[PDB]
Amino acid sequence: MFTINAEVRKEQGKGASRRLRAANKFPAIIYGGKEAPLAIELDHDKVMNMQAKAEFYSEVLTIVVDGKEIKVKAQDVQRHPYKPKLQHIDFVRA
Amino acid sequence: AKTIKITQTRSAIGRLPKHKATLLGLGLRRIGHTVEREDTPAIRGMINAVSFMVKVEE
Amino acid sequence: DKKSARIRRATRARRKLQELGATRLVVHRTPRHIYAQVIAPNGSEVLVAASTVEKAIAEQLKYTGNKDAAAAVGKAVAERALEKGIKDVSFDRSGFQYHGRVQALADAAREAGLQF
Amino acid sequence: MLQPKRTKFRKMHKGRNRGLAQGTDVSFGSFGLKAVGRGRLTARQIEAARRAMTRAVKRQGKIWIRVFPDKPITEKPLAVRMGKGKGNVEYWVALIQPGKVLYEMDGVPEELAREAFKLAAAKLPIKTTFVTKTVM
Amino acid sequence: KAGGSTRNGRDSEAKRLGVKRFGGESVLAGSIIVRQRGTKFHAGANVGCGRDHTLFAKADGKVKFEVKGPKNRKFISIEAE
RNA sequence: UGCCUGGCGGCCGUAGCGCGGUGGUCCCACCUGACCCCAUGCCGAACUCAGAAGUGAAACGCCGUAGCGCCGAUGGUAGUGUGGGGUCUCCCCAUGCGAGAGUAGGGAACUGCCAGGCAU
RNA sequence: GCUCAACGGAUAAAAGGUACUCCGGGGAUAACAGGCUGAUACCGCCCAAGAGUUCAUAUCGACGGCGGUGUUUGGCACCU
RNA sequence: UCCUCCUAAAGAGUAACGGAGGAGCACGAAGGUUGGCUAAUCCUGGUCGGACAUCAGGAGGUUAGUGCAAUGGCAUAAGCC
RNA sequence: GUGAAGAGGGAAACAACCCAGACCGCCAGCUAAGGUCCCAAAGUCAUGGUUAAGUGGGAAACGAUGUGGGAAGGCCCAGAC
Ligand SMILES: [Mg+2]
Ligand SMILES: [Mg+2]
Ligand SMILES: [Mg+2]
Ligand SMILES: [Mg+2]
Ligand SMILES: [Mg+2]
Ligand SMILES: [Mg+2]
Ligand SMILES: [Mg+2]
Ligand SMILES: [Mg+2]
Ligand SMILES: [Mg+2]
Ligand SMILES: [Mg+2]
Ligand SMILES: [Mg+2]
Ligand SMILES: [Mg+2]
Ligand SMILES: [Mg+2]
Ligand SMILES: [Mg+2]
Ligand SMILES: [Mg+2]
Ligand SMILES: [Mg+2]
Ligand SMILES: [Mg+2]
Ligand SMILES: [Mg+2]
Ligand SMILES: [Mg+2]
Ligand SMILES: [Mg+2]
Ligand SMILES: [Mg+2]
Ligand SMILES: [Mg+2]
Ligand SMILES: [Mg+2]
Ligand SMILES: [Mg+2]
Ligand SMILES: [Mg+2]
Ligand SMILES: [Mg+2]
Ligand SMILES: [Mg+2]
Ligand SMILES: [Mg+2]
Ligand SMILES: [Mg+2]
Ligand SMILES: [Mg+2]
Ligand SMILES: [Mg+2]
Ligand SMILES: [Mg+2]
Repeated sequence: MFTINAEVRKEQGKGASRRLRAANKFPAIIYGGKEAPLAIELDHDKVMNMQAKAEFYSEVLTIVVDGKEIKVKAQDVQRHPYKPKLQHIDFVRA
Repeated sequence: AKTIKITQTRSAIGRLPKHKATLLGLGLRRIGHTVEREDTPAIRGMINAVSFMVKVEE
Repeated sequence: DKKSARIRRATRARRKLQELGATRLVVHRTPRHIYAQVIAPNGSEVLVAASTVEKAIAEQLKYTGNKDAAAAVGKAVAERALEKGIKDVSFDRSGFQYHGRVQALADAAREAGLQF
Repeated sequence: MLQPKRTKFRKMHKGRNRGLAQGTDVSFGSFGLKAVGRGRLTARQIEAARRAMTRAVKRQGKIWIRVFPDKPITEKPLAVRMGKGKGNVEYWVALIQPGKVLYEMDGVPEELAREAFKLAAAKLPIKTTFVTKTVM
Repeated sequence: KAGGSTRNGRDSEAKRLGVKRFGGESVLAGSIIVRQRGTKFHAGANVGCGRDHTLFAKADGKVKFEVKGPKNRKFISIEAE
């Protein structure tokens, strides 16, 4: 089991996403199902440690936003082109 | 009626011809020139285009 | 195959009348029946129509797919067109040869009063 | 030395080498040598780093080469003035963006792949790094 | 060390093709809309095709670009005005 | 008004392929025959004519089916207009625009006019 | 009726030499030298396959890579 | 001198002793019109007959063709009788 | 875009760079870039860090227990190094 803490993005786009990756975070999105897609932001060192396991990309993960658990799976991840960092992760509601 | 103050704060010497025409459309002539214009989207678009060298007072 | 080659054979003069804005008489020919309809220059609605599938025409005939039926059809569609005030059309062979039943239809419509 | 057999055209513009790369993930093998810098790799530099890792593995494992030199490079001869046509094709390069995986390798241990790719990166002008096969 | 040449010195004159009147642009009858080699565009309503596939207006009005047909070809028509 | 079919369009693949099934009162198709109208650089194959014994085998139409084709977000990324900056072959910041590919997902078209048949 | 093709066509009709030379001008343009640059050159360095009885690094150092100098051959034509 | 593409920076245009190719004609039908038709290649079978003539079927669907260079077009064919 | 055909202030000096467009006069004020220890006008200003190289105040591959910060790990008072 992996429990990840997230926050809803107050603003989107290129300048915000660059500025989060400056401030040691990275955006992601939860989508799928009938609910609208949710634009979250994660801590980078936590999720970068959590993703080193294949359990991360196999099991069902719990994302806590506003104390509201969402069981998801890691659908796709955008990585930094030459640094061991994460740009963006897609989470599909399982 | 919904009028704002626009003040040219930088020079227009090396600037683009389109920006010089935008400052002419606002009626700014020299630096520190405070002008009084209505608040339309067309005015806001010229202020957006030359926001680096004007100062809108509203 | 035969249907498609007939459509390819018809779709040049159909597009030409489409840009001419021509009110057009459309013939359709089967071994048993023969069809006619007058189409507005938009190509989306009809004005008059006649066939050998109609009872009022077929009951006066021996066989529905001979030249005498085709002339009776071109006469009926011309008399309906002149009833509705349509006089000048352009004949669409619909990929058939202007020959036989098609020619006897158009000659009947010319003789009854349409002008093409 | 890698070289195209046929070309549609004999010469090519100098171009630029801006942008990020595409061959980012370790596709085929288990370990990879990823480019961090920017530049062009000749066919000699590619074949020398291939020799250094083939010898470092004693032909153990399988080595992929992800890049291929397809850009012709012209030079004018010495004591030739700047006019009178484009220079003669001298050698072939591959344009390298940051993130391009240059080589891949499997069938060997990780430490052996580290020392092989280090012996290869000592033959390359650009700065490289070591990568592994990531799940997703 | 003198020498060389260049078998590749030639080029032809620019034929000034393109679209002369764009969409929503009122034209007179006979006004050239597009000069082009092939039928990159096609002639629609009130638009003639020239000898060199030049699209000219047969009437007066506004130019209308539109995509029709099963092949998604680009047609030029003159709206009334 | 319902069903089915034929003709002419609109639209141009969410509309196309494939696979399975299904249709013959009418219509359509194949069909029968051809001395004639007409036809084959030979051939009634096609074109055409005179027809209606047979069959829905094929074709066509309809239904179903996600193996494809196709469509396709959200977010992010690339790029870039202006202004500014750096370590200036290349990048960054503010701001504005914002892809492509891919993912979730959608999806086995919709609709108009006329005519005919069977029911109502 | 012109390969007036030097193709907006100087005439219907035209090749060369000058170290025996001359005039007007140009650093708008070359040779010398300077300048910029540093391909080349030279001098270093990095990796280390190997040679060195064994032993990569006593001495060498393949395949390739990074610099420095302004020093050769050159490039440009900024001064004269 | 003329044509075509790139350079040419998504209107036009745009230079270099820049990168690549052609023209200095042909046709009294290879033009006009009406009518009709639809390729390349490959597979199988088949007398001489063979990798490859002609013939029949099938896949394919313009990968062909365009009097000639390239580009843009072309099925309503601008292609072929 | 500037110079050419444009002065002034700054970049030590420095046509083309940065700020900015000189009608004239004044022993008046505010500012731009750039600056505030002295040459030489203005902070030896304030708060919190980093550097010990005169780095600043010239340069690469590569090399190194220089030093500051961060996240994680594996041995360990059953006794680690
Ligand atoms: Mg930006
Ligand atoms: Mg069915
Ligand atoms: Mg028959
Ligand atoms: Mg059937
Ligand atoms: Mg988007
Ligand atoms: Mg998209
Ligand atoms: Mg479909
Ligand atoms: Mg279907
Ligand atoms: Mg001449
Ligand atoms: Mg001339
Ligand atoms: Mg003299
Ligand atoms: Mg000079
Ligand atoms: Mg000299
Ligand atoms: Mg050097
Ligand atoms: Mg050298
Ligand atoms: Mg030894
Ligand atoms: Mg040595
Ligand atoms: Mg070396
Ligand atoms: Mg010059
Ligand atoms: Mg001098
Ligand atoms: Mg252009
Ligand atoms: Mg442009
Ligand atoms: Mg011809
Ligand atoms: Mg025809
Ligand atoms: Mg054979
Ligand atoms: Mg000045
Ligand atoms: Mg000064
Ligand atoms: Mg100055
Ligand atoms: Mg200075
Ligand atoms: Mg002051
Ligand atoms: Mg200041
Ligand atoms: Mg002082």
